[PDB]
Amino acid sequence: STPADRARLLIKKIGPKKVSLHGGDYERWKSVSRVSTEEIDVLVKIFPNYALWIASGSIAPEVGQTSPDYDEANLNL
Amino acid sequence: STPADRARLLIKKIGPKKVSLHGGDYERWKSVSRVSTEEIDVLVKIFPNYALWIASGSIAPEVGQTSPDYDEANLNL
Repeated sequence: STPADRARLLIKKIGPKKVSLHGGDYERWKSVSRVSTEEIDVLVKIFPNYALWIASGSIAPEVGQTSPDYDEANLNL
Repeated sequence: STPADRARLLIKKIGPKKVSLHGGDYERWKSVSRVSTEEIDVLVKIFPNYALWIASGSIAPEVGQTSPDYDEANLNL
């Protein structure tokens, strides 16, 4: 996986409300769902806990850095 | 600062050798020094310890995530 793949996965999950609250352009967002640095900035704003995962594919819950799958998996635990 | 600003700072520091060893295109790299997702992938490959900082501006040395200034500041310590 690449930073673009992981960003795109998150982007597919977000709708216009969260995008616009964090300063992104939805019409670009909609078609991206290629990925730009702008989209990474907005994603980090929406999900500060996903910064490390977007960039590297790694997590570090020790410091609050997780993933969408980790957070879902960690709900009922 | 944005992810692009922090990537650009690193990009200015790297030359053709490290870029090409990690799969980037230097001619694009040279002019970037706007930033693309591709450049983030290569930067994370060159500096896996800078993934969190590029994406968010935060560090987490607890898990090996630092910054160029942190690493320099932590040399003689």
